[PDB]
Amino acid sequence: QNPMRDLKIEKLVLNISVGESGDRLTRASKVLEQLSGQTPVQSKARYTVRTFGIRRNEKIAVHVTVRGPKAEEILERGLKVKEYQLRDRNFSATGNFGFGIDEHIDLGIKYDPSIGIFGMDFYVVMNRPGARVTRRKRCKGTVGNSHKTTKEDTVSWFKQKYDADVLDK
Amino acid sequence: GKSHGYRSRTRYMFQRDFRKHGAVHLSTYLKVYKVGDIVDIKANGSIQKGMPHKFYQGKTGVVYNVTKSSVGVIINKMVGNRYLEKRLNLRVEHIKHSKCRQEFLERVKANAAKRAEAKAQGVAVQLKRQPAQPRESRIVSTEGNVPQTLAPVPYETFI
Amino acid sequence: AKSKNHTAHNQTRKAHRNGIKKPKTYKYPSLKGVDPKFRRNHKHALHGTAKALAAAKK
Amino acid sequence: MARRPARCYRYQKNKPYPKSRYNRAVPDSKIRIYDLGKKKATVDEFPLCVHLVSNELEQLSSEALEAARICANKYITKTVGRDAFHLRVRVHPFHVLRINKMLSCAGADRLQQGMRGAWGKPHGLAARVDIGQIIFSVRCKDVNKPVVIEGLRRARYKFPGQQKIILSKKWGFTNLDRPEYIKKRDAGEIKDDGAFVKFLSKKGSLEKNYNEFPEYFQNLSA
Amino acid sequence: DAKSSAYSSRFQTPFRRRREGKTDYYQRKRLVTQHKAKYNTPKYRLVVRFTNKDIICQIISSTITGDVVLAAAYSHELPRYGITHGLTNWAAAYATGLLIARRTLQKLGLDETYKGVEEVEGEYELTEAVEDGPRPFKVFLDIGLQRTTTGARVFGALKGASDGGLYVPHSENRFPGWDFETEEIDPELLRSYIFGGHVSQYMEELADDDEERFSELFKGYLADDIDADSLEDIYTSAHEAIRADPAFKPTEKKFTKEQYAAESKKYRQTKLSKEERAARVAAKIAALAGQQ
RNA sequence: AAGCGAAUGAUUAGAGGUUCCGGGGUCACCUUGACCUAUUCUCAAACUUUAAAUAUGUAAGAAGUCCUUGUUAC
RNA sequence: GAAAUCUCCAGUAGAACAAAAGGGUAAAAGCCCCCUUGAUUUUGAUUUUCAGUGUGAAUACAAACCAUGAAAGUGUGGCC
RNA sequence: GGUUGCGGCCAUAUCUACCAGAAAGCACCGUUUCCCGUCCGAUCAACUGUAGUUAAGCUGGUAAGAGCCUGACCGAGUAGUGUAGUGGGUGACCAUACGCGAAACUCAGGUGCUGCAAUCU
Repeated sequence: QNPMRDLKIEKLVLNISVGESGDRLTRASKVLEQLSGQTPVQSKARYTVRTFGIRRNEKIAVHVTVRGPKAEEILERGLKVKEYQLRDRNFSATGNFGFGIDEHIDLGIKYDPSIGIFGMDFYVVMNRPGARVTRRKRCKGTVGNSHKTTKEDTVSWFKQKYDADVLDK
Repeated sequence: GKSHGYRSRTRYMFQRDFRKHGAVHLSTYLKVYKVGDIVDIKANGSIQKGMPHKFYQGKTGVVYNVTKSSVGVIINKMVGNRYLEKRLNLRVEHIKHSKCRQEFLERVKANAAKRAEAKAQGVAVQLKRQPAQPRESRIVSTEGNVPQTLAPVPYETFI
Repeated sequence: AKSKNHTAHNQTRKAHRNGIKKPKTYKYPSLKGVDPKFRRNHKHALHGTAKALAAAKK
Repeated sequence: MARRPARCYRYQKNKPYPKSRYNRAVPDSKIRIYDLGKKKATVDEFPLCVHLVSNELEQLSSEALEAARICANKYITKTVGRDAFHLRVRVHPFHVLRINKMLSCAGADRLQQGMRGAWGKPHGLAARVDIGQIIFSVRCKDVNKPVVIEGLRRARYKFPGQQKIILSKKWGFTNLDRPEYIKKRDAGEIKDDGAFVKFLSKKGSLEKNYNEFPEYFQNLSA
Repeated sequence: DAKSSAYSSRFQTPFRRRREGKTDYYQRKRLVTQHKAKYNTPKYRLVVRFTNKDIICQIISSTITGDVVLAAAYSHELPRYGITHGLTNWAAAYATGLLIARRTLQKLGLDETYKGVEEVEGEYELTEAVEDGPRPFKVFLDIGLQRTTTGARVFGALKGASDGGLYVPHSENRFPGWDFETEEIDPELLRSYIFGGHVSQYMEELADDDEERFSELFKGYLADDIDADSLEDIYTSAHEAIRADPAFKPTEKKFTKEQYAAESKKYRQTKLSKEERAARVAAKIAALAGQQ
């Protein structure tokens, strides 16, 4: 066929939407750093609601993105939380897919006291070679309709990979 | 109270034409303006530095000064019972070459050509522009063109 | 009490009575407002041209 | 506070003054219903069309529009049935009329400053009409022409100015005359759209035209 | 998705060269504009473009009709002067900047003076005007859309032009080896970059580390069997040659343009005329409505 | 003036298309809560693509055109 | 969860630009970041209000000294 | 004639779907010691044109395609309008005379051209 058109991981984004800020976020920051090997960034709330205890610039969430083999290894190391078995949904109309989990500290690293226990959201970014064409500074362009990723294309890659299956309901 | 600000009643004068918004096409910055050139001021609303007053929109005048990014234009303004010499310091994108001037130039070159040609042969070349003279006589034949008659139409409401 | 506030009636008829005249421009218009760097040199150009002409004119 | 006579607002003396974000406290129109009768009829059911057309340039109050609407509808419905016709009010009262309210009590000169600050408050709505502009349109079958004539010649009494009833040559509310409409509808060029019809365009994507007017292309292959 | 007619009707397309993304028109305004008291003097631009596997340098002056080129140096022309591989590295970008710089100086007849730097120690030295002589030719670096960064190839071509006797305005904030703890550019480090010093040590490091990468990459160096310590010699052999004959000898240009036009013509698609378009719609209507 | 099957604001009517951000009737069940698509009627001083008539600026030369070389610290 | 954070797609601007409205703006005049103080000096010229007076505001410069940028340039307060 | 770098006019160039592309280039693409930047070499910076690919970008073709452009003795001399009348009409407004003259609509065609330089079976 064509080795270039082959579908591949682009990045995995790993966010925790927290109500508050403080030592909880310090611990939640340094659980992500030890998870992915790189520090996350604290995304800030752009609006106040008085119902979530959120102010602007409060840094009420931490998310990190990982790409490459480290992203590769972390992906299956989260899907085995639910055993490489997923939903017909969670697959976007673009191909990007994601799931959610609730623990990492004693999952794949050595536990220590004063770490906290946090839930968090996986999200997989999934595209094909030629993704600089939409991101390069000069001659920035758009991927073609034949090159666009879609739901039924990532699920097939999800079948050929991880020996996984969909729709466990 | 009544407002007579610098940009009153310019809601449309300082528009940008439909699908002509955004950056100014660069040839205006590459035009060359010499003192004495006759230019006309179509204000461009995209850039607001060195803007002409709304009176000078569509006004034509000679260029008296040429500056780093601007030109000095002399416009004549009717102030009561007489005209005044107004001197404007306008950015180069608010002005453009009047093409009325160059049309006169091309005729001037033509007249010199017609004179130099008239030197050898063809005296009385009539350099003067004649007004549109009434058409001279002619013969209108009727082949394939027998005049078809025409009568006023009856009135129908049509609606 | 109240009266007319503003009126342009007869203003144009008045303006033309003594005519509307152009400012009757001149050869060599005034060099005021033109760039000081340009004028600072135009002097020296005229100074040289006069000295050259006088040298030619003996 | 009572309504002023319509003679005071008959003529188009002012520029259009609609409800807008300048004009927030306008009263609602008295006419709310513009289509009456069997308004879901296909266009083939009602070939005849008769119009009530203004011959003057004036303003028709919303109350006049409502009152004539009631009059025409009641007469036609009683004579030929509710579903034998489709009556459409073509004109909409967007022009806001303004009123300067004068106190009519003794000693009013003390409480009211006459013409100072006389910008009238919004009073009602009117429709600006021009010469030759259609006021009402009625589509029905050729049968009930006299009945709708009387219904339309009974709505006129409720309209200021002089209006005329003219039967139209166009098929229903379409823009095209009877014979060439029949030309198209015979050649499958016409599709019903509830109260009006869609016409086949000689322009556009051939697949969409084919999907939407299959009968035309079938008749072309026969 | 399936944009409304209204949107595509009110759509103002940008300039064509912004639609394709190649030209930044916000900067080009303030590059090609001229002090209006300099009526017709061209404002020459040093356009340096870094495509994959080639470098483009060209002195460009803007006219009403468009842009005219004085002399263009590319990096597929260095092989004439000794540099064979690495036609994109920092040192090669310096080489092609020197190439265009000397090319213009010999084009405009200023080559006899404005030798730039004879010995090249890689220091920040502008071309000072020679007294009682024509001023140095002044060109402005139009990088394009390339991001400015400390120690980049696009500023390598700047330093090559500055060393070529051509007066490019610049400072050391972008030259490799710039210090943040002081206002002192590192002379040795930048001289290394002129002569492949950032490449030679990498070559040697991979030589003494492994062999697969030293073979998969750098095989061109291994194909002609040259050392990383020999990079300075071949680069100096380039620099001296460019100073000698920058006259821009073109290629042989075989298979002349008549054949070039004919060959490309036979393979490029043609736009169907009106009648055959009507034929392909009158047939299409019968095929898509043929009892379908 | 024209125009809203063009933007913004309004507006009348019918037609065709649903997510677990509610079927209100059998857990995905024929099942009325929408918006979108295509039409349709009527509009706008503080809406507009387009756009008059009238009124309006300049030019129609000897203080100009062309050829040659002279000054400048620009 | 309608609405907390993230990702992708469509997005001619339907946002933001301190505050009224109107105009202007898309590798920006918007958002985020780095560096600063030109929101400086000497006066003059000019446009608007106009008596072609003032005040106010603004425009282009010159001579300086600076800022910033890699530079072109931009900057004599706030996009107008 | 194709391509690239810089462009001019800035949709006849845009948009949507499909398809094609011989060589050359472009691009995607390959790797993190140094320059450099981010949370992430994705962007950006550096390095080799080396493993390849036209999949995509890009170029060109197709669409009774939308859009855009031009034209029409197409609407329509229509609406509107300047001037005039001791013209009409209670008026609102209308017609006439001398002039100017649309817009939507209908239809037809078209769907980038070009400048500099370099390069290409």
